[PDB]
Amino acid sequence: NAFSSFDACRTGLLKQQSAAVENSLVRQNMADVRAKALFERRAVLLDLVEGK
Amino acid sequence: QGIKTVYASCRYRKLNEREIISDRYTWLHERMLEDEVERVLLEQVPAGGFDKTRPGLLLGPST
Repeated sequence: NAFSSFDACRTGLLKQQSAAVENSLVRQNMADVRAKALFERRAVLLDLVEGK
Repeated sequence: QGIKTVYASCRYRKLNEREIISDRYTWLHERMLEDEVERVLLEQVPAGGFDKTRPGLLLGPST
């Protein structure tokens, strides 16, 4: 009756860790893609810029 | 007082010896219990030992 609760809390922590890893990966990848897109936009704007 | 002090000196010497040996025997008893526990634990190790290269529990993707 006590090992049940212990195992429940245990599996909860494990699931927390897995979900954290997955969500962090997703967020990181989205941010990196956005940064790359911004870099390309800046490249085209520098090709279009004018002055001296 | 001098007679009592002589007797007490002898008794205290013997008692110090006995106390040291007793504490060391207690230490040894505890360590032997630990050794028994370890000998029983080593039976649960899988055949071939542990794979110390990888993690025991893989708890997330690696993409």
